[PDB]
Amino acid sequence: NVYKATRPYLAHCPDCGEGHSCHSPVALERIRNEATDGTLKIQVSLQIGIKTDDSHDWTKLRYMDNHMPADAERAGLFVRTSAPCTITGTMGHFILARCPKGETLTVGFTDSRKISHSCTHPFHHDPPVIGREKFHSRPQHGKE
Amino acid sequence: LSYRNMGEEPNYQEEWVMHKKEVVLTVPTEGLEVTWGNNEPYKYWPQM
Amino acid sequence: NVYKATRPYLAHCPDCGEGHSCHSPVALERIRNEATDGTLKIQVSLQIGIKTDDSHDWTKLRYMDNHMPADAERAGLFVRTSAPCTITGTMGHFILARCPKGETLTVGFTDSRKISHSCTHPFHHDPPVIGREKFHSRPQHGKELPCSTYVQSTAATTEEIEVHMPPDTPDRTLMSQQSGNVKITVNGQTVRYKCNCGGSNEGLTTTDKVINNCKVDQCHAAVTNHKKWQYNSPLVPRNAELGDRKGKIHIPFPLANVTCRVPKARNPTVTYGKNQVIMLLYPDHPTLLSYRNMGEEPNYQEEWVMHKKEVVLTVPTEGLEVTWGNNEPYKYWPQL
Amino acid sequence: ARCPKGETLTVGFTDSRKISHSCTHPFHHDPPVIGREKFHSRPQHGKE
Amino acid sequence: YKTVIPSPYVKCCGTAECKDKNLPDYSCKVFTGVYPFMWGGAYCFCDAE
Amino acid sequence: GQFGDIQSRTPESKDVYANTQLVLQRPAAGTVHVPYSQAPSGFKYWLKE
Amino acid sequence: YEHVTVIPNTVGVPYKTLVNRPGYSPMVLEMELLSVTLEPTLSLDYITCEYKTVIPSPYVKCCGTAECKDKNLPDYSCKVFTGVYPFMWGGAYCFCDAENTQLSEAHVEKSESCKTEFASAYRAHTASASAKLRVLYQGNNITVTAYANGDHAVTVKDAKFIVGPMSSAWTPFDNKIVVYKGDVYNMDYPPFGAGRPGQFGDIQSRTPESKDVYANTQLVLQRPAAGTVHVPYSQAPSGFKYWLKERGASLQHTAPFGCQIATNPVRAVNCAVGNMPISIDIPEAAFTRVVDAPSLTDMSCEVPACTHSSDFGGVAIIKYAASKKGKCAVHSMTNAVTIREAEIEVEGNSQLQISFSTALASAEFRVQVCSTQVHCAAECHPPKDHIVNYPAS
Repeated sequence: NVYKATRPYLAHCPDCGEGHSCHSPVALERIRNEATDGTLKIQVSLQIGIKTDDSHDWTKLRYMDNHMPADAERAGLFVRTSAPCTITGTMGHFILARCPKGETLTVGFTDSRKISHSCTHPFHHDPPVIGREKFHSRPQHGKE
Repeated sequence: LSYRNMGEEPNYQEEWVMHKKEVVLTVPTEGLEVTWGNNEPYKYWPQM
Repeated sequence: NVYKATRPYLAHCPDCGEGHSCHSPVALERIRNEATDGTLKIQVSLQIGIKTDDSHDWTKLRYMDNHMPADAERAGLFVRTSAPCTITGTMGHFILARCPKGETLTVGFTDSRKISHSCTHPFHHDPPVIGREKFHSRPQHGKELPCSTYVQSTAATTEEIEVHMPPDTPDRTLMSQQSGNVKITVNGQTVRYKCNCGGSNEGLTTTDKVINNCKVDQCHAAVTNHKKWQYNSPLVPRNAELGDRKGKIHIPFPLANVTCRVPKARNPTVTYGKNQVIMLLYPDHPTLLSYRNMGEEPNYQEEWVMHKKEVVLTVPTEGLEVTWGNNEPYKYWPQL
Repeated sequence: ARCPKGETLTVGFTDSRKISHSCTHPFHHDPPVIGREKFHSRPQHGKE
Repeated sequence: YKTVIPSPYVKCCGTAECKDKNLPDYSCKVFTGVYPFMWGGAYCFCDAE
Repeated sequence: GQFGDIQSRTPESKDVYANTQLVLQRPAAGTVHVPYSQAPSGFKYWLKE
Repeated sequence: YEHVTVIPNTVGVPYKTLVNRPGYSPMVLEMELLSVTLEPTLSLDYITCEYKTVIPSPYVKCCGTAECKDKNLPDYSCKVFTGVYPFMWGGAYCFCDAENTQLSEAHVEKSESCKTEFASAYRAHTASASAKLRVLYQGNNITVTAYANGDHAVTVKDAKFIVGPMSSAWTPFDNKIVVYKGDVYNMDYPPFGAGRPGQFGDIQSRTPESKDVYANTQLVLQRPAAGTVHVPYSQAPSGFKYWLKERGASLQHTAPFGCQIATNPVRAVNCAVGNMPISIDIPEAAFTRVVDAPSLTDMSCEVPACTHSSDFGGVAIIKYAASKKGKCAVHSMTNAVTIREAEIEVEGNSQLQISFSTALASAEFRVQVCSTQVHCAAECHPPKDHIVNYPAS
């Protein structure tokens, strides 16, 4: 459980909700979009799949709560651009998600005290044109 | 939509078609190759 | 009760969620958009307003769950393009919905086991604005314009669908690899089997059967029930021992021409001059401005006004007619 | 309320009898732009 | 217009033949070497026939 | 694709004329469907242009 | 018997040659180019990819001064900011109000993606030609694959084949080329250690696994925000990422003579340019003395139908009187008319139907059946189409 030694910290956010900037535990760092299929590699301030005692638990989340790290739920975690995104992988600071056409990326979660925190960053999302056709929905059967 | 001549001077031209469009392309003696999206390139040759 | 011979079924989907294709019980068939008002006629794999015991219940839903049909909730059903859609009618395979501008149509629901299944199809949605004003809320009293919508008459008339027999429902979950042999688990059902291997390689079994020295891929089974009817779906295979034998049933909600009440663009700030007219156009939505001369040479000019614009138009002796959106044409005459 | 880009404003609630009522009005919502750059997210430190 | 398309006739371990029908814009085609799949597995026994 | 791609005598007429350039395509791997290439409705296009 | 022939460098067109060994009956060989491959000799200059701006945790010195250490790293940038008062979760990180400093250090490295996502900068020198050729030898199609240098000999059905050497040295590639996955671009890329920021070559490395890298990205550190711990910087965006968007069409789409560009190794396939010599050493067992062949006499030529087009739009019936049953070669002795039939069967007093292609309206041509010639009179008519979809002689 590599999460025994490792830990979590806090950062800053440009949009915690309603255009107000604050110190968010779900603060956005780097949003990688090198994948041609459309998968986004999101780097966050908190840690997913690890508990406060440094132990592996996929249903648990580790975030910073006023000087001390606290536990949260994996189900509470959400990613959205203009519509919700499907999460296809979570480990530590990294989240994998497939998002529709959007201009701002939003990443959030829900804590133990039932309070939701979300960080919004301006990001022009528009999966490149893989091929010669600019389609929106992906086909089950087509050209390889 | 992309097109080229199959001779000495290819003269490559590219354009993103989005709406209903009518395109008139000149076919030389050497031939004209037209690629429409992910489809295989269509070959055209002059005749009588 | 035409629903005596009718029944539900299952189909395939090109997008069950996160771009992955599967066999969805909420599979999309045909998305009709003939109505000029903006109403969509969606055909789905499941049946709404009917229970498993063949009884009418508006709060209940009937979907296919691994060889057997199961009940679900009407409240769990949802339709969306880019934002959620308002459902304005549900009966059997058909759903009526008003959707905003979108490129992909999504139809889903929630089962008894609290698991949500949704089918996504690429569909370019963009209803043709009615009139010359892009309003959101419909008015109780306004300008009468011709349009089209799907009526709520259940009466068996006009439109019809082709329904065929569902011979034997294929099921690969009926076969199992018992070490080096194939076991066919009946589960109190009549199963029709066929294998490539020797010995018993055909028949209609009511009991559990075992095929010695065979592989699951070299076998095929399916339940029998040539007592129910099914709609001609391209997502379901055609009956093997059948050519083009099919039936037909009348369908509810037909398309009919009606009347729609739209709005009219607000009058612009008009100032007159020496043989010229000045208009200060303030459009709330894209409004069409057209003008012509009332003489020998009309010289028609058209432009879509979207932002704050000032237009100077020359008025000849014959007269100038200006049409601003859905408003009645304004006539102007100079002199002297 | 702080609202995103929209063309119609909707305000609703739920009563004692578990029935939801909502009123929709056509309203062009779109926060104006300040400065000379059209950004989305607000910066913590920048030009005053 | 309405493009009326019925259920496709999938012939397992055999060949199907097109019948010339007197219908507006009637189109017919037979595709060889098809291996289709359904909910419970393959609809046909043969691999390429 | 043009105005008159489908021609009929009256809205209730029996016989119809059709020129839509309809061609069937080979179905996808392990898929039961009827893929086709056809020019879109000339009447629907005219109603816009 | 060695047979030397020259055919144009055109893939998909069948060419017929007459093999006439003195004292032996003539032989007709049909040759068709299936593929021409022109592989250039490459020399890798460098490789370009996305860069990684490695920025560690800033050294915030409370109640003191921090000093920059000159490090030997690509695009190494260092700066110390005086009078900083940063804030954390539980309050201020420092005790002093204005006596605090912050050391902001940075450097440019090759991204983890460079092993997968990269563009290679090659220097093309000379090219070696090699060809796939189809031969209708003894009524059977044979496949011959050999280098077009005029030295590499391949023996198929006891016949030695020597392709080459290429006549033209023209190549769709220039002295400097750029390769990305399956696309080749004729680019005049910047030399090694001379790349500019924001452009193709802002980050230059020898191989995708190389240790030392060149970096020119114009990286400058900025002063952090009031009560904020962060490393703000001004840097020109990735030149490789920008090029991937603004590169245009590759050689596969822009090259003349209908060139098809392939990768790994990079070479040009099917390129109609120049000619190509082909030597065929046909064994003596494939020949058959003439005296052992059949003759022909009194032969008439009647043309019931002719349409001058790119394809065989002419039909000709030739009457003959043969000595014995055997195979006889059919060939047009006129360079304007071409016959579809290479060889037919004769018996005695009979006739033969042949398909022919011509451009002339009035066509007077001689057809050599076996070893005897016959004059054909034809008045061909124009075709319905002015433009055709296939090339002709």
